[PDB]
Amino acid sequence: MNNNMSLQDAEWYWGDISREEVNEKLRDTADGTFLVRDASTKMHGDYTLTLRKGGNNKLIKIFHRDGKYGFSDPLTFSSVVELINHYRNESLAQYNPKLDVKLLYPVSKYQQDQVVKEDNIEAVGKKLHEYNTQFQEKSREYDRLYEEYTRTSQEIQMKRTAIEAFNETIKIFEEQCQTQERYSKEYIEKFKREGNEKEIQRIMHNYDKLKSRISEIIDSRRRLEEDLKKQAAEYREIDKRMNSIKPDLIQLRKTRDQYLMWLTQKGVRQKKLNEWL
Amino acid sequence: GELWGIHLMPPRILVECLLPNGMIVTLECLREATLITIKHELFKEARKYPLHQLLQDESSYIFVSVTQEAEREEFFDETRRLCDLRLFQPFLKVIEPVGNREEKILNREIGFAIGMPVCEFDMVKDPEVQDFRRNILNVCKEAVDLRDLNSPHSRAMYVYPPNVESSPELPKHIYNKLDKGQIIVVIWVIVSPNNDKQKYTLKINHDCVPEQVIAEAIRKLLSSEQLKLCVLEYQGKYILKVCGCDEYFLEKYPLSQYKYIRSCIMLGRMPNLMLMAKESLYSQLPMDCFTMPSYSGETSTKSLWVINSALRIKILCATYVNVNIRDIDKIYVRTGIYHGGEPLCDNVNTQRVPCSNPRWNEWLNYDIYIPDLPRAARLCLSICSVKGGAKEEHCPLAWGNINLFDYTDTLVSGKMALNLWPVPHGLEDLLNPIGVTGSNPNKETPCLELEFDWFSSVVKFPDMSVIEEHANWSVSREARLARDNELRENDKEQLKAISTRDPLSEITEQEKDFLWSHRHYCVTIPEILPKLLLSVKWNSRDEVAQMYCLVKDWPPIKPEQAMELLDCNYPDPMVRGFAVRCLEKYLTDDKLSQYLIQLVQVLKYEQYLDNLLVRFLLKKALTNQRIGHFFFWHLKSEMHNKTVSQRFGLLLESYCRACGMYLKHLNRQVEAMEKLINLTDILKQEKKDETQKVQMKFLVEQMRRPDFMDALQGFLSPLNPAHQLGNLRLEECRIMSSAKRPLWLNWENPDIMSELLFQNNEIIFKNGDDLRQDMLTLQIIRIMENIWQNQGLDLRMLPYGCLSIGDCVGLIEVVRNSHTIMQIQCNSHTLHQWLKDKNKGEIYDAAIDLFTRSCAGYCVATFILGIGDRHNSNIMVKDDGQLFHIDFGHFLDHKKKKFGYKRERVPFVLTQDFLIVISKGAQECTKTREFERFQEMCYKAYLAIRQHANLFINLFSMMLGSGMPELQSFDDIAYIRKTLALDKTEQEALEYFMKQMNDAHHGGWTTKMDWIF
Ligand SMILES: Nc1cc(O)cc(-c2nc(N3CCOCC3)c3sccc3n2)c1
Repeated sequence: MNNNMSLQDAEWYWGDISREEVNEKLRDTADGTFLVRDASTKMHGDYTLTLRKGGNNKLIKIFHRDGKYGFSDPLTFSSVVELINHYRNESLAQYNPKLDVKLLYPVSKYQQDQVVKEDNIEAVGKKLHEYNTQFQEKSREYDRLYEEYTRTSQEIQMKRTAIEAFNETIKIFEEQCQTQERYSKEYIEKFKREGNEKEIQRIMHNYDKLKSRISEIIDSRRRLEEDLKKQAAEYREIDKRMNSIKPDLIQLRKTRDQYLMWLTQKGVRQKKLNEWL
Repeated sequence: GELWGIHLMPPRILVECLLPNGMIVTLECLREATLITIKHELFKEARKYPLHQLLQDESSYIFVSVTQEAEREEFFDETRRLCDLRLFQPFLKVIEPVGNREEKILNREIGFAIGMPVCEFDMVKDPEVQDFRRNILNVCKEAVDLRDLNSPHSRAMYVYPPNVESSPELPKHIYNKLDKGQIIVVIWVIVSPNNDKQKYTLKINHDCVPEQVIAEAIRKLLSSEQLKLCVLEYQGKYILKVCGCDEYFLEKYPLSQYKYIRSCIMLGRMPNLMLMAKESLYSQLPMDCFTMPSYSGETSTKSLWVINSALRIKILCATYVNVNIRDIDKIYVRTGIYHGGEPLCDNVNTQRVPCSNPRWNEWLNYDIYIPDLPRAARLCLSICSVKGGAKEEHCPLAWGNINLFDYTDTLVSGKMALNLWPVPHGLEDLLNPIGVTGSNPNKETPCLELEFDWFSSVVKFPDMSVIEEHANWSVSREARLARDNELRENDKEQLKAISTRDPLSEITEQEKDFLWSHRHYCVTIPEILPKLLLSVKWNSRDEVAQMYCLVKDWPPIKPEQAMELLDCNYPDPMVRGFAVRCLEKYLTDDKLSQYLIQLVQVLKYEQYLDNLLVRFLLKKALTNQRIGHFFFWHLKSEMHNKTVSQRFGLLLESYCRACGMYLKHLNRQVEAMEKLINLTDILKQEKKDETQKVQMKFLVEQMRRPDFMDALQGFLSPLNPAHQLGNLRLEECRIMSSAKRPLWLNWENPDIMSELLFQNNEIIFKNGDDLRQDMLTLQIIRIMENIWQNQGLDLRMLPYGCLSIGDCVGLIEVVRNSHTIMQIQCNSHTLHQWLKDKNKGEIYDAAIDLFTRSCAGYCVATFILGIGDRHNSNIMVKDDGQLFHIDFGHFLDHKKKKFGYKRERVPFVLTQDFLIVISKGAQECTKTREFERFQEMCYKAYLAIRQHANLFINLFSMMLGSGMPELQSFDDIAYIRKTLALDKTEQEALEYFMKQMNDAHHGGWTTKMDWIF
């Protein structure tokens, strides 16, 4: 059943897909995940096995000469399907002790067919439109929330700096009270003698004006602290809403890509894809 | 705003004056008022208030207040008007001045240039920050000594460096434009104070040194043999200057090697070079003064290679996370040990926990032995969410990166807290290894507590002598072996073939084993180094130690190839040091200026503040003012970004400390742009629903103010510091139609010989949109033009000036006499009719040729880069026939996502309007001789960029940490590999290009099968 299968029908065979397209499908996948593509038409070799090992993509060229396939001389396998299935049930330690791992999880090109069970082209094309409409909608909703997030971040930082400026102003006006208390005690304690209350009147009036101004500034800093607390809460709330949309965006995009993949198979016209997208 | 919550204040306003006797005096004041005018008014009214017996004279005291940036600033320059103080609230406190006056003036001038107070660096505890501040000053003092060694020529060479090409050799198509290898050049002279300009027209050899050009000028009826007297004695008398420019030919280069002279040849313009006295310019120079600032039991030490233990890290808890408990199911911490972008072992996750209780307290175990940890190893982590027929989606909530070794080579230990960063827009990866290291400075932020192991008091990475010893020990166990076995011809051919692969073409596991097997023979072909480094097991100290010995004595490589080794995939300090040492030897000041955008962006990948690259760039910035100008502006433009605020802030301080007089010129540029930023903010916020007529009147009334008139006149253009911006033509300044309200600004050129280059300078200021994408696209276009010129392809592009100066703030050069296609069309023959009507007569074939050549380069350039679709408003055409593009917007086909299409599109489709112009009015425009010649120009140009593909991949790889959504990953850069067809054969790449054009043109792009029949 297995080894008599053609290379074209093989789930793990992907044809002339680019090395980056392989990286997309292998990105952050478990060890043993793999697929085969055509080799670069500039280089020696026919196909390239790509597989996961230690969180990295390992590229292994499959060569050909006179009815035999393999990674290096001697070429011992009668086909690519024989080569792969051999290392599906046996470790690549045989080839190289460095990479002791089996080819466990094939990245199938019939994966979309499992998800999209509808056989009709126009029906699948209509679902693609539904999924693409939902995806663009959530994408715009996220883009609006992110604009708000960046705007709120800017306004929070301006408020944060303004609080520091208020605290410096409050320190300077508090230093002025100490400066007053220092030089007043020597003069007021003299001017209480000689019965001159006109002197205490004019000094204390000025000291009460200094205490009046301090009170206003402290209250202005207090009001700004509440505005910061209000907006810092909004900032966290905008972050929450974004974190709820993100998982829905990944799912919608991946589902759209599968419905696009299904229609790339069966050779659908490019103008039909653009009308649905 | 200039007062908190206020743009500007009415002249009459009250100020709370805090005197040193303890008294507070509310004072009637003027906004226009200088400080001593206010201090005059204050002490005039201070007689009334108590304790006037207790104040010294006005000269004895100085005002102090709080600024917008929360700094306690002492205002020493008392000629500063009140609105230019940038006070938080209207109050002033007089005190007796203490400490160094000279230093505090400089510190506030540096602070205004950077955009943050220098005092904020004093408060940073981090010893790396304080060590950088001290240790970087060595480069500063070294740089000022280099430009004073051969004084005062080196002084003049610093300020007015020769704007030249890299090579003296002319391409053959440039040389043939000259008459018998000679250029006709006019030298202008001033008479006296009368200024009745005169000219001595010359004809000389293109390779003439400026000395020889000055010698010919004094000839153009007296004795003949006496000429040897004046050309020896009065050669140092004069120096040459470009007319309409602050640009001088102060060095003994060939005349043609200067950019202006090379530009004049190509355009067919008479070069105008003002003769001027050397003593006039030399005494004018500042003779600036760099000064060193004011901030200038036993440990049980252990080697990394002694610790017999596997790596493990403990994840404790996160303080909070912003997650809906209804929508999200679980959270966890994802974690990885990275060397650049490559995991050194498997990524390990914590257990999944509830959203409400982010608490783990578990040791994560990694299969990597502690001695095998490479020098550049990093912990990369994130707090991830889980939502989810048994299917689930994983998303990052926040991320952070930590260097396993600190800047002193010490391995991290014990409990530390990491305040995480928000995920960049468009990043779906659970970890962000390309992102910067260090904690988020905003503490109101998700904070992950973690604990590294403790083995001894200090665990150090071993020295180079210790590593060499292990390298020699390792090679002995494995099987002079460089020359013991011989490199076979079969093996030699494969090594050369592997070296021709591009930076992102991944080597196979066979190729890795093959390269490592022949590591001792790889030195013969030194450009293979990046492939050999990819073949190393970076999680094995045996193999890494052997690589260090190979790198130590590695033959130096070309700067373009060394720039590959500065991206995020080569984080090892010995590799990066080697790369920097290639640039130190072989990178000319010309090519440093060409690639400065990328080299500044590379600093984001550096693990530490002090490294060899930043010392190199700072030194070059401080020894060449043209480099220093853009160095400043590229760093300053991202000071808003908190991922690099500290680094770039510290670097900008070092620069502003040592750059000398140019800090004053930079401050005027900063002040000018700030006032444009503030006006455009008000237009976008307050005047949103107002009409463009009313917005104009608001603008003109604001711009007519003397405060604005002083700031917005008489400064140097940030697009080009040789271009001096004089008085505003304020009547001709306009708001553009676009959504973000761009300002079309117009300045006089105040040069004495302005008419010979340009009388006015037009620049588009833009506040809303991000201009880094256009800045980059325009840089690449200029580089694409340079490749084609040197290869004989005269395809004239128009890489007009563009500079991002802030957070979505930028400037754009206005090309004179340029019109959009939509203006011309307003019928398929309208464009050809316009171009004929603008160059009617015998000079028609020169215009149609220039158009066809311009179309070719932009057809190829835009296809390669995948820019946003071209319509009639995006495409422009000049009077002389030169077509060019504007508003690139995005590139690398960034809108492939939010769409299902893997296909590579053609942005610049040639409609029949453009085809009729190329065919000289012909009906069947796709069949003519001119169109088939046009096709061959597109094909030649396509293959020329393919041959230099590595350069373009390397430049984009240096930008991945920029924060641009179009350059987040190597997947995004791989668009150009697909459009250049780098995995395909050269012949196949040409066939691909033809097929993409033919699909885009709906048959109209005639295939190779041309019918003579
Ligand atoms: N967003 C954006 C990005 C960018 O690089 C250029 C523009 C841009 N540039 C223009 N010119 C003036 C002529 O010289 C070249 C630049 C013009 S003229 C009318 C619209 C317009 N828009 C806009």
